[PDB]
Amino acid sequence: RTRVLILGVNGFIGNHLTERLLREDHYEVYGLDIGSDAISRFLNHPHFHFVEGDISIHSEWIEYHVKKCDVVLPLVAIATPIEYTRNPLRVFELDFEENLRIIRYCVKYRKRIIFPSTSEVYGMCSDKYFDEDHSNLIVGPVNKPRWIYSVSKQLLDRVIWAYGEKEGLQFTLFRPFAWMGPRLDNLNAARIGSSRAITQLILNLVEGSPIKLIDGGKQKRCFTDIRDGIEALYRIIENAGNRCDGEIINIGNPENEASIEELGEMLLASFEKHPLRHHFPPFAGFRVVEVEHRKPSIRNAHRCLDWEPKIDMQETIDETLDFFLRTVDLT
Repeated sequence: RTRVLILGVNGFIGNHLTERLLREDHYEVYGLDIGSDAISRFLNHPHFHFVEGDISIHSEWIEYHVKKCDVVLPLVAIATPIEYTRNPLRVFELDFEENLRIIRYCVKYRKRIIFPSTSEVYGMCSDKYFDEDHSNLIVGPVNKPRWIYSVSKQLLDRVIWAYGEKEGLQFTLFRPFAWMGPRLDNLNAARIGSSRAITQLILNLVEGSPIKLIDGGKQKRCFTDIRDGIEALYRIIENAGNRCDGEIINIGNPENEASIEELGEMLLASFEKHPLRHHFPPFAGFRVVEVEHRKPSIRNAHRCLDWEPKIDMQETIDETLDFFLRTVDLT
């Protein structure tokens, strides 16, 4: 059966993908991370194997598991916007340099790599819907250091493309658009997964801090239920008819567009109607402080995966906030 190597498994994507792969009885999951508290349920599973590892510290030990497995998913990256400008060099060394090693491990041993690109790769693209194959990528001048993350992830996509064009590297690049659901990542976790903006809103509700609406909270974002997201990711792993080879696939729900303002009001509404609301501080209000599109084209997901998002916003909003409130440490 197929050996799947998940680097950075102790988190949002690693938990949901491991559960999906383990449901089918033809996958061997090798989850690599420095901890396992977020995937404690799978350690006893006969087809899950935890690997102690850190892609910054380990080289030989990561190379061995790339050769040992069949498909690799490198999910380790600092994907939190405040860190792009605060620690730009650490963001660059981890997200780019360390992952380039794993990429090159995959071409060396002729393994298939399913690499998480970012939706920030489109930047300030003028298209209403972001096309993986046609949309232009627009960023600001280099004196605006916010873009160091978007430009770094883009160069990694191009280097993967070059290895596929020139060294026969089998790859699929997927770009998640605001994934949310049970088991969100930590706000400062160096694991690619849950939409950092929406978990910050829920943290505002849980902690009793106001919801900061940067310049109005009008910039809109298209969020996706992890049930819909992990389903498309699982089908990329399946690679039916090899239709995903060399492809770039957005994985988002373009019918779930909402501004940061509308997100807060939506989460707040579900917040008040929740049975556990009394355990949390009163709502602190919306504060105005000092990229606006981010709608994905999902034709590539239609073509390569026969995938269409099915869950409705209200279901996704209620379930993400519900799971959060019951698993919050009150003591």
